[PDB]
Amino acid sequence: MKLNVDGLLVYFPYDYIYPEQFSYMRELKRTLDAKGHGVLEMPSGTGKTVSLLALIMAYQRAYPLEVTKLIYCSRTVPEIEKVIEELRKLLNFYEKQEGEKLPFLGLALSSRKNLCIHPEVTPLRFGKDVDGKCHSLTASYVRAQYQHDTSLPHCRFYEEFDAHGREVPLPAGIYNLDDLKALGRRQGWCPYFLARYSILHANVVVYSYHYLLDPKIADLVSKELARKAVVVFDEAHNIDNVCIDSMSVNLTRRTLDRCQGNLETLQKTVLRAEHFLGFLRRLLEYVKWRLRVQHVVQESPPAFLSGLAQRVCIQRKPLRFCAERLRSLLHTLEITDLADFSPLTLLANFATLVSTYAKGFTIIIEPFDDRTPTIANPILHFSCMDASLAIKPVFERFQSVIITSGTLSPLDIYPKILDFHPVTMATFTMTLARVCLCPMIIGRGNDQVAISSKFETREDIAVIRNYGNLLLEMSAVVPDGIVAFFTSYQYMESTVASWYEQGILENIQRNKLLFIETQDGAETSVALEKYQEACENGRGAILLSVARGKVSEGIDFVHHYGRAVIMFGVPYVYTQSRILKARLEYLRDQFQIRENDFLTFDAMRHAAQCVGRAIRGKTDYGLMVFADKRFARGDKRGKLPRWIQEHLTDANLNLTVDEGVQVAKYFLRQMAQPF
Amino acid sequence: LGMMRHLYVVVDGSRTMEDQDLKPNRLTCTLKLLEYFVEEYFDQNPISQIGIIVTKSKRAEKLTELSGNPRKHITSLKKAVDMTCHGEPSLYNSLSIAMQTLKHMPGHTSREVLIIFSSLTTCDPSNIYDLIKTLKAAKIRVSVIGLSAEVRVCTVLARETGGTYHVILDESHYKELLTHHVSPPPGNTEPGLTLGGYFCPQCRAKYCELPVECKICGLTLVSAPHLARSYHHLFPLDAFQEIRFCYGCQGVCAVCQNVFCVDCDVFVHDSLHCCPGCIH
DNA sequence: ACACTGCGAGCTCGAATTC
DNA sequence: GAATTCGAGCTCGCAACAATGAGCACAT
Ligand code: SF4
Ligand SMILES: [Zn+2]
Ligand SMILES: [Zn+2]
Ligand SMILES: [Zn+2]
Repeated sequence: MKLNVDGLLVYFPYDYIYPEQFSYMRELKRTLDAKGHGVLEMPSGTGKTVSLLALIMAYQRAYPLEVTKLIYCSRTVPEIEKVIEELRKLLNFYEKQEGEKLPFLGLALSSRKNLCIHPEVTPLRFGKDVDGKCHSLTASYVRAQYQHDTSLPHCRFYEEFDAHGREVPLPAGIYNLDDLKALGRRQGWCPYFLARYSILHANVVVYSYHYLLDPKIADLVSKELARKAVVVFDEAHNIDNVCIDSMSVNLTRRTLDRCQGNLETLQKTVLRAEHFLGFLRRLLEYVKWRLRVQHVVQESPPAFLSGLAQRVCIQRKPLRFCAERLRSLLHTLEITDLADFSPLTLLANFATLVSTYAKGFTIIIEPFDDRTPTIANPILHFSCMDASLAIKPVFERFQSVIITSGTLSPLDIYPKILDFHPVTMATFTMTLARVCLCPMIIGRGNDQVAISSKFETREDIAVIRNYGNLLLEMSAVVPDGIVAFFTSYQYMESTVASWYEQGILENIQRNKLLFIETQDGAETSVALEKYQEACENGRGAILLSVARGKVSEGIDFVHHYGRAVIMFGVPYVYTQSRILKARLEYLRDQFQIRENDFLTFDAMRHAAQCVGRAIRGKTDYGLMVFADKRFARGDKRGKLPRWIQEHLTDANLNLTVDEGVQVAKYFLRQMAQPF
Repeated sequence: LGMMRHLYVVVDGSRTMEDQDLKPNRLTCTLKLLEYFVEEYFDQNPISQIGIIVTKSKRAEKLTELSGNPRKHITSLKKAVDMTCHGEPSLYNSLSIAMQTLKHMPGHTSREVLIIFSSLTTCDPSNIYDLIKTLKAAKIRVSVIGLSAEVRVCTVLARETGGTYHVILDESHYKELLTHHVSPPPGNTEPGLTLGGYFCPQCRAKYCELPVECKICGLTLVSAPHLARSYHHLFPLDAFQEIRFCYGCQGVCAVCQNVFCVDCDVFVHDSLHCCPGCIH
């Protein structure tokens, strides 16, 4: 298939293209020739991945000097392995069309807990332990006595890698994570350091967000890699929350007393430099004194640095190198493990963050805890407000960066929060042989009672019954699977228990089994495998969960798993937390984003991500109800994206509960018939 | 052409059989088109059988044993119009009753099960996915006609054993789907014919005017004019060539050289099925 | 140093028959 | 020729708007 975009010869690996997907490549080419960024939106996960990789890999053949490297940032390791497998399918298609070989290599990067061959270090569970057991076996003082080549502890894979894994590069053959371990096994090299060394000479590179967005990581793996590259931020609808949590540290009493133990055990080792220990013993006193208060909550982001020099007389000039010297002091002390000193690095990272970054930050000390007047557990947050202090290296270093997802809800908020100017900012919509989605906003109840999940309309039984009368009357007309996202855990627990005291939960269990997703991982994955088995046989199940949970972001509901997706209210965050009430102050002065218009934008991107997790494919059909009256208004249903808004008519806009079933029953009858 | 068929018809008796979007009872619209289905089945199939099983409250009960009576099925469906229809049905129990007595038919037939299913949930005390490995071993061809939705286990049951699976648009679509099952898909039995009005030739067991088997000696008693209508497909008659006085109506076959007309050439080949000159 | 989305008011037409 | 009855559409004023929860991937 020699498909023709406006200047290229794109080798597509399929036979049928969709008419929206060909226009995706025209707008994607419009970014790269303009040497600028771009905010695109296209719903699916596959098909979008194979069309983006078809153009850019064909773009670097016609213009091999304008772009050279493609950096593909995905969310986590399952999608890292998925993108690489869609890349060799395009590469093998190039192997048939030309019959040749190529100087084309593509890698995938992850943590040391994924690329690991040595047996005594691989079965460690937590991620922060496998770095330490590595560091006891490969540090520059551990290899210092290996110049004699004795029987001291060493890693045989690292010491073999630097002797032979430099003169020859990786030839070809797009590598997964498992393929890199297989290459490292049969050759005898490290899989982790071969991937990091060969990342500078590659053509497609697929790692996570945190190798490029985290500022204390991207200067170690991606500083000198390419000045003319293309970055793709796949599935980056919550790209601002990654940018805030990367530059925000959280300190509590449980961490600070562990730093006293680290400062204790450093004092026993120097007697076996010393001014740095009295530096940290001074700083640990002041942060404990500020947490010692029981008063109102207060904020002071550069005024912390004045009071740190009043009682303690520490200026801000040595505080900038606080985390630097602690990385050097543990080197000259030659400490074995480094996971034990994790609180003292977290205090030293807090010290080097309040000294430099103070324009749009805050420090919130909260002695009065959540909902209780006296519980002795204070905590100070160093919370970042401005989400554009983490992409400002990324928006400047590279040539073009393309932020793509399926649910970028308004396309103009993302260039306003993140300080940049795109050149396209385009949206798209899938084309279908049917209408494979029937959204509806089930508003008022069966007796003209509002259904809303407000804060004052939660404890009245006229709404809890209308939620129970809805899930009952949709579990008799939907086949094989219903996912019912609630807004919280304390609301899901206080409604199923209030359906059991009434006579509503006994009538849902007659139709479908109900499985509950809980916070712990063992009971959730057990209740998720019995769900996917109860939809395969004829029983039919209901997985009722929360909206900002693990199942709503990880699990992909393919056809006949979750034919209906029931949103039991608009999934807001806690709108009265002191962290969020300070971030909206920064979002109101800077960028003039109204404080009500940001909570809806944040909620309509989680209510459209988990609803959009019900259609992945051409033959997948899926119901998606929105069981809240507040979804009907203009500033909320105008935010959900243009591929689930073009089918939401005005008849399906304030449907009652009983009328919402005869749109559910008529849609599922029409979809069950062949093309 | 077609072969013998031993077709069970499984009828749902769930709580959802009192639903609208049909004739005002969902069960009585099923039983109305089924009584039409039994009559049309025995006319395009002379020596076949029909069993009818129902499911109600996690249990299956055989309403009618597997016998080729074209009357005993219709008078039992007219009896079960006022069924109470409480509880959810089962699909493991119904395909176990329709397998413990469909495994023992001879191998030169086409054993089939037609499940008319209105409910969505099959609450059953065992696993279904070993029956479909067992039904595929016993060469049973299970086809489902569903109502109002598409269950996943009803597509696995249909496409692995070899049947079809369809969902109703309306009552006109429901009558069209049942008429696709009356046609047969493309050994020597021992019947006894029924001279003397309707008697029995093997043990003189007189009973009513039926093609049913003998209740005493176990011999099938068919009517020989019924089997005679299904001839003329084997050694059928050929067409004619054409280029006043006729031979059939008296006012061209290449076998006996007998001139016909246009009104006779349309009548011999379509309705008479035999050349009137060839019989001489 | 308050105030979003809905909704009946005038205003002016139309079709067809009236006064 | 100048009223009616009941319908339609477009401007525009009127009054009063809202926002509640919980955890493992990535650097020496
Ligand atoms: S140096 Fe290589 S073998 Fe040793 S822990 Fe790290 S990745 Fe594993
Ligand atoms: Zn007899
Ligand atoms: Zn004639
Ligand atoms: Zn003849």
